[PDB]
Amino acid sequence: HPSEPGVVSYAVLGKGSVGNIVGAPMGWEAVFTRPFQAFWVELPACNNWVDIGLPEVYDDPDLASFNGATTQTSATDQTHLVKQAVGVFASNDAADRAFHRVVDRTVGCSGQTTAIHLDDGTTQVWSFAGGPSTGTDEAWTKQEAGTDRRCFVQTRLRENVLLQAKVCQSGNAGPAVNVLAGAMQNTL
Amino acid sequence: HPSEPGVVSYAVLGKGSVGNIVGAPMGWEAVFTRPFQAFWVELPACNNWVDIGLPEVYDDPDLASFNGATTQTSATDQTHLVKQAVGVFASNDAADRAFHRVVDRTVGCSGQTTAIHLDDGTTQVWSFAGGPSTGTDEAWTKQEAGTDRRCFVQTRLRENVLLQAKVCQSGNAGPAVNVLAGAMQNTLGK
Amino acid sequence: HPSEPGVVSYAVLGKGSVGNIVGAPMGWEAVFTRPFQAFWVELPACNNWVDIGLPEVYDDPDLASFNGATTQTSATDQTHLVKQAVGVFASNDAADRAFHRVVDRTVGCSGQTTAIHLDDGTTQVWSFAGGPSTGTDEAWTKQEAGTDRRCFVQTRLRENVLLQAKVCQSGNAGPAVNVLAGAMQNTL
Amino acid sequence: HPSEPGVVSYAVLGKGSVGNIVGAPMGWEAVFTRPFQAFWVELPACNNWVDIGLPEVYDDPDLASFNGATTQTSATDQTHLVKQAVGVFASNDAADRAFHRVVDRTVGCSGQTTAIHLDDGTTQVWSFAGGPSTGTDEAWTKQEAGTDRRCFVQTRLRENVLLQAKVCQSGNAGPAVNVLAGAMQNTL
Amino acid sequence: HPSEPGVVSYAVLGKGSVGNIVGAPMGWEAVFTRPFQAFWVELPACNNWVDIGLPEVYDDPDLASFNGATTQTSATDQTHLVKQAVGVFASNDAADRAFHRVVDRTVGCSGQTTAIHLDDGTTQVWSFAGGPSTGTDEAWTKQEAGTDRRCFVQTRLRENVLLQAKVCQSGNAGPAVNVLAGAMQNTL
Amino acid sequence: HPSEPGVVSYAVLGKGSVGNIVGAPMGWEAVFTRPFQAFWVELPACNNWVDIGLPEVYDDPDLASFNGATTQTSATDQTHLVKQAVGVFASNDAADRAFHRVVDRTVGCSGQTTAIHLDDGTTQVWSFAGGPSTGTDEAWTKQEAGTDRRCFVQTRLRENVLLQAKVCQSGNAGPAVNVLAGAMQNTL
Amino acid sequence: HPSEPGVVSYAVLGKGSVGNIVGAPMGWEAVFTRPFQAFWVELPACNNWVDIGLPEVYDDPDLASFNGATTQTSATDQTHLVKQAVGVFASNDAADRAFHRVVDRTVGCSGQTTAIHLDDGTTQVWSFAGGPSTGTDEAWTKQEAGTDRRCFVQTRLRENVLLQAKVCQSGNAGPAVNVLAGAMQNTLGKL
Repeated sequence: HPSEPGVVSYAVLGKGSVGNIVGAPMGWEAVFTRPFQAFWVELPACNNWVDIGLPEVYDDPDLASFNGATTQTSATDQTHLVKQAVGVFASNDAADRAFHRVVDRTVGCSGQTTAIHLDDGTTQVWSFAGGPSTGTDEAWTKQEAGTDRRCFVQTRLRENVLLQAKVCQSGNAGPAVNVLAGAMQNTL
Repeated sequence: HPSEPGVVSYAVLGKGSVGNIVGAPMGWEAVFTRPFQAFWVELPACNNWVDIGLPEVYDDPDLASFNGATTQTSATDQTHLVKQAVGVFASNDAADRAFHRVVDRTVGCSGQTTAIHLDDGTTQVWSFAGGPSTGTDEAWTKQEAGTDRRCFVQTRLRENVLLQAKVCQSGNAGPAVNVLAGAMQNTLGK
Repeated sequence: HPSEPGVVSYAVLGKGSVGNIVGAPMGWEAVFTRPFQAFWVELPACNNWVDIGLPEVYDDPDLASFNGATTQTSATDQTHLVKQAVGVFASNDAADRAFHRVVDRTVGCSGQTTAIHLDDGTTQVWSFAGGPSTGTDEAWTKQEAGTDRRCFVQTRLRENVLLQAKVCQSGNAGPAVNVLAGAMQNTL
Repeated sequence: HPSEPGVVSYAVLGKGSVGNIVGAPMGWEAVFTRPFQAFWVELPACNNWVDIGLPEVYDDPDLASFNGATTQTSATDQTHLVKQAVGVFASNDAADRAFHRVVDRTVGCSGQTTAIHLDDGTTQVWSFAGGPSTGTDEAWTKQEAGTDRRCFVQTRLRENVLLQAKVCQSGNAGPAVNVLAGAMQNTL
Repeated sequence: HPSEPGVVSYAVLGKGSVGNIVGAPMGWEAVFTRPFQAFWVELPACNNWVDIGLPEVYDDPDLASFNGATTQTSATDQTHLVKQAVGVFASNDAADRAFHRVVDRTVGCSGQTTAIHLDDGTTQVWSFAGGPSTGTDEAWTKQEAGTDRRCFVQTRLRENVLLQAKVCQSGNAGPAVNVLAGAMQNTL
Repeated sequence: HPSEPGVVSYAVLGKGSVGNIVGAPMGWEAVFTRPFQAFWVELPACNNWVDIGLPEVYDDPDLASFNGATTQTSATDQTHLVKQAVGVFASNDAADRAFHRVVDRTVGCSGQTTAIHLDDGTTQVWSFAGGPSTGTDEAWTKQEAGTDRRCFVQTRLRENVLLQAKVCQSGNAGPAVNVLAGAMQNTL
Repeated sequence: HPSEPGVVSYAVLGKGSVGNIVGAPMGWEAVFTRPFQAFWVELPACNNWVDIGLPEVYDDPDLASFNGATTQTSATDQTHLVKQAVGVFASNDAADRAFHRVVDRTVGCSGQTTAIHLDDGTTQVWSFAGGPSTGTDEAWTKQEAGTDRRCFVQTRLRENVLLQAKVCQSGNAGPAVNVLAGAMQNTLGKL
């Protein structure tokens, strides 16, 4: 149905629940109520794969409500970095267009490596690739160059809602992000 | 069935409930037990579309009870501004007249822009536009000039009750206000 | 059935319940356990329509129990003024006579305006107007001359019980006093 | 079936319950565990109608248990004065004899006025009048001369238990004492 | 069935329960875990009727457990004096012998008056009188010479248990001791 | 089903439950998690009958878990002294051998008197006497010389569990220890 | 049904539960969120039998989540020492390879005795001995040379989860480790 705008406040899981999905302690979280982009990427086709909850994707006249949260192991530690973003739109078409602003504008990014200049002044190099995608689903993976750290991301279009879930950690975040995305979707 | 005068105290939702409807934190609220107008508008036709719970609309010898509340993000923040007003009338006709005091007096306001002078001293310019309206429902949307901020409002005439729900925020407050209006209406069965 | 004397203590609703009936905050109440008249009226026919719980009406050798309470918005605020009085009589006849001390002695008060001299020294002017009255019910409404303030009053004779309910406010207290009178009656 | 001695401690109702029966506040009570007489009457036939819980009535070799309580509006207020007395006897005959010590010894007290000299030194004049009396029930009313104050009393013989209930107040205590006597009898 | 040794701790009722049985306030109690005799009697046949929980009766190689408690109105007040004693024996025969140390040794005590010299130095005269006695029950009543104060006692042999209940008061403790003995027996 | 190692922590009853089995106050206890011997005996055949929870009996490479507790009236009172020991073994045979380390090594001890030198420096003389013993049960009773004090003990082999229960008191601890043993066994 | 990564946080039992399994007081515990090896062994074939939750066994690009905890009688007492390690893998194969990294690399450790040099500086000598092992189970027992102290260990492969449970004490920890391994396995029925 037209998921009521109130779902965004429940669809973003707390640090406690995030911890019991990734299977590790998560002591620090920061809730963001407005879409932000705290970077710029050299290869501009990868922009909408770098991070989730981006103005470019979510900012729209028909955006009813938006809520997200960045979760970490501690304030100082990034062993696990999880991010969630949920936007409710007035119409299904408004959400469908926001979903396609991710899939259409990230053609060519798959299999490329580019630099990402953060607002704090730092620079990082990430290798983007893969991502099994249907009409309503778009996944992808970004690997930090010169480490075994990988971020698995899922973007789900469910009627008038656009879910985005990101899980960063060594090994394989694939199973974790899929559970997190599904856990968020259940609140709708 | 007509609602009893008591429903007004339950029909106005708290800041917690309002927060869960809009989908954002709402820390500040202020309950008003008497209809009030804290502004004057340049184009006077738009008067009864500028705000809700107005004495012009609700003050009547057949007003049995009235209750409302303004809710905000914080005391110093208006990212979300929600307002509610519920009035119970002695008769269905008394309420129907109070409803028509909104629809009749706001003809021509649709599609216009006007400045609004607030009691605190500030001035804001809002572009109005009429929404869907049946015999027992009147919805309109007002947009602040220069910004992406919009207030969606719903006025509902339910037997001997007149509901009013306003939700102000960037993007589309259309779904949010409809949930709030419906949530207020459900308590009339109590 | 005949009501037991004990109902008077339950039949007079507290400020919390009175508030929920009128639909406004009621912070101040004062219980009175004895019929009392703290005024005299110029047109003496209006006496028993000025106020409720009057010695003239209730005081009788067959008065078993009596209770009442005046309720206000605050101690210093009269936006809403509610008053209740309940009296249980030894016989149905004794109560029926007490009821007829309200209807018979208030002939010629309907449609009149008279001054009311309060014990505290103040004087007020109220215009009286008789309402619907059956054999077991007597409703009247009094309006303070030069204001939109009106008091709707209901007097109900239920077997051996005499209920009196008053609700004073701007607008229309007609619905509110009917809910109050009914709520007081349900306790019997 | 014949009540156990333990009932006396439950058959005497507290000030809270007594207040709810008379329909007025009762803030002061005083439990007495032994029958006493704190007076003497001029016309000696009226002795056992003056008060309840009297040694003359209850004192018996077959008295199993006894309990009573005087209840008032407050310590300094006698608007309502309620008294209860319950005695359990070893045999039904012991209780029946104790019942007949009230009915037989108060012949020629009905319709008389007499003075009652209290232990504290005071004197009061009361006018007695017999009420409805079966084989197991004896009711009577005493009225204080020169006031509207009347005391309705009920003595009930139930199996091996003798109940006594007194309610003193202006107006009619008749309904109130019958409720009290009935409420006391239920606990058996 | 033969009771377990543990019943003694539940079979002795607290002052609260004893108060509800006699139907009067009981504020003071003292639990004794060992049989004692704090007196000697002139006519020595009456020894085992003077008191309960006596070493002469209960002290046996086959005594598994024992518990008792003396209860009073207060530390200073003896209006009601109640005493309980419960002994569990290894075999039914041991308990039966203990019961017969009460019935056999108290032949010729019935209808006699004798002095009783207490440990504290005081002396008291009591008139004894045997009550109904089957094979498993032995009831007797003792009266303090001069006063209307009587103690009704019951001794009950229930399998491998020996109960003793005493209730002292003016009037008739007969009903009260039977309820107590019955209440103690139910805990088995 | 062969009892899990965990049972030992629940099979040992606390001072509250021990008090309700012996039917007397038990204020002091001390839990021991390791088999100990805090004495030596002159006639060394009686070693495994002197006390329970002995290293000689329980210590074994197939001992899975062990728990026990000594309970007394108070820290300075031994009117009642209760002791419990529970050992779970890896196999039924390991427990069966540990059971026979009691029955085999105590031949000739029955009907003998011997002195027991305690670790605290005291000496006590006890007379031993064997009781009923099947293939899975071994009961004995030791009597402190020159007193009526006796300790009834029960060793029970239940599958892969070896229970030991001791109750010390004047009179007969026989019924008390059989209840305690059974109470410990039910937790398996 | 491949167990979700989250199970690791519930599959590692607390000191209270562990105390009820071994049947003795367990006052001290320390949770470890990452596989770690705080020792080196002289005979290197015994490496993956010395301890549990070892990087060599668990560390893999398909390791989804890992959690474990060491439990003791007290901070200063080791009468009972219990260790648990649970790792969830992205596939059943990734977990099956991690299981075989224990069974394949500990051939010729059975019946041997070797010294073990701990990071804190201490040394301990342990006599190892292989136990019953199926395709999805690998049990072994190690005994501290010169004491009656023995550690029974179970390694269980359950779909995409690798369980490891160690119970150390005098007498026989065989029953206790089977209860603990079983208790940890029951929590894998949780979504």
